[PDB]
Amino acid sequence: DPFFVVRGEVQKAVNTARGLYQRWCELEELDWTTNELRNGLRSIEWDLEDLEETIGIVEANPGKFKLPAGDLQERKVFVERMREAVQEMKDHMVS
Repeated sequence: DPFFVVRGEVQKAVNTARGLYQRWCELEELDWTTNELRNGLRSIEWDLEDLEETIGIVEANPGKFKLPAGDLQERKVFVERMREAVQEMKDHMVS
């Protein structure tokens, strides 16, 4: 399943979580939103872990994958951006 396909799915999930987060900040509805967001963030993180593992595999075996170096770097930046986006929301859910 190509990285670019997964990338689009992860971005959509982060955008959806941000929508929930904006609702949560505005605000039983609060309890439901808290749960939905916590679950949603955990789900995104599982997906990010998988992307990170694939980056590691591809970098370690360039003969097999032949992924251009620029493209590999853009994957790492994408994962870092998404991790940061998730962490911003997670910070506010603590406790």
